[PDB]
Amino acid sequence: SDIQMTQSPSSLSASVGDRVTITCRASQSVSSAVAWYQQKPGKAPKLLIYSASSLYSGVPSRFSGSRSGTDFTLTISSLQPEDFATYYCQQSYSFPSTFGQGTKVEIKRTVAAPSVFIFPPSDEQLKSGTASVVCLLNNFYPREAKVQWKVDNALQSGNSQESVTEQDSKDSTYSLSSTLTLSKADYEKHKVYACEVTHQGLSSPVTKSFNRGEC
Amino acid sequence: EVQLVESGGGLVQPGGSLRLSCAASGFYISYSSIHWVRQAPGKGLEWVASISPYSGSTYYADSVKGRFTISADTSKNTAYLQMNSLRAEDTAVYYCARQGYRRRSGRGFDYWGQGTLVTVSSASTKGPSVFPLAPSSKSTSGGTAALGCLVKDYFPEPVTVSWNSGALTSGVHTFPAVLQSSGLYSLSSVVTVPSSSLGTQTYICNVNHKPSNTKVDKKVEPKSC
RNA sequence: GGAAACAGCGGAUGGGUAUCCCACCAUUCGACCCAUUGGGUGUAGUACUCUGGUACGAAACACGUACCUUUGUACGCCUGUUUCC
Repeated sequence: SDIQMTQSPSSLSASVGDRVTITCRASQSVSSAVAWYQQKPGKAPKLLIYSASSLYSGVPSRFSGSRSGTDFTLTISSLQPEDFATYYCQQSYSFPSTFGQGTKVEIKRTVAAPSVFIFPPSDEQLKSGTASVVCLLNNFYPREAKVQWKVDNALQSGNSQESVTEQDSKDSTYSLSSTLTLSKADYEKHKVYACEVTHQGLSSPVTKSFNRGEC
Repeated sequence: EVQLVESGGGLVQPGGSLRLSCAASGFYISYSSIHWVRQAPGKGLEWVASISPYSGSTYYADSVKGRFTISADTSKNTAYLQMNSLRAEDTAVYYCARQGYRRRSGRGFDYWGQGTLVTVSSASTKGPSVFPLAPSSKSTSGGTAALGCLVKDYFPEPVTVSWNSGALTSGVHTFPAVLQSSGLYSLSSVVTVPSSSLGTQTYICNVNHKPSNTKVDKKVEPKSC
């Protein structure tokens, strides 16, 4: 009745020039009625392969697809930099149609340490009554990074939020913002606001800070 | 040449109603199957509905059947998805898509619309406040410092941010929105610039929040001392 | 030989019939096909149907067309059996 399409891996970090193999297993026979799509962030998907193995017009010949029973694979024989994307399989053998859950492909590169900036809240937001302190981690690889907030040496937990950019188009790095949210009253109670970072590119943790009200 | 332009997305309360339309140009939908596919923020593609040519037969996903109705107006060369009794899990970017010709691309969806975001929520629309991320008031650390704008407490998504009306684009990072415990989003946009010329150069971040018809411009300066 | 009528898968056994075969029945006993309270099984023939498919038509279903298959009807053909002439 329903057909599931189990796609693996869910993510993959590969280098330029690597062969890439993405697989999709149909929970029962979907004959050859399988298509593959490429989606870049914020964009609509584009068709790559239709009928399990036919290359769609306009698509480079390094993309290919094949079928063996209920296993369908998308191969990129030599990963190119424009090939960073999420790939999806889809069965159109029966209604309802089913997509696979996607494989997100990202590009390896050399380790890059983050450059760190601390941001005190603006006087205008202080007028409203809340204080946002921001820590910027700029242009690092790999993605994994640690931010700890300290206030008068006292460790903060659960009053911060993080946001990570997608991998950059050229340098394949990420950036991260961490925002410390406190009421203005608690902001004026403490003196030292600091942001400390741990990353693979740093031999020792890095600290940017300020003293509340230093013009 | 072939295009699919969608419209009609927006914010709707649970239990509410919305009609999406998909205006085709460069082909006529009466010769093709039209599909709707959606993608929850940060999730995969999910097929929603399709309508077959010549018979008008309709198909729907398990979760939306009986609530959604797909149709095609061949006189207007436009397809529609009428969504009734919306729930929060229906929140998604909605695409219409063309199933290609049987002899040319099998059943692949060879053309896609740009997508329209449908947000299902009880929260009311709320415009953002924009606050500056002030440049380094201390000396130069690495030759350059960083500045930006914080865009806080808006609903629903999205906000778009540019700098100097788009003339300045190199080195900008606009972060994904974070949903605060208040139920409102916030995001930051930052840029890295040579600290040597902070006080002699105009930095305006251009914040656009279409769902509230809000546009804000913020000059960025280091403070008194 | 000529009509006209009826019929057409395989045993075995029995009965009669033949009295050898052959026919002719009964009974069971099989086999194969099919759309399995059943029905079909000389025919590599035709044409309509129906069953289920293949393909195409800008076409996953419906619709149209073509072909294939199945069912069943006629029709033609072969083989018999009977009655005649």
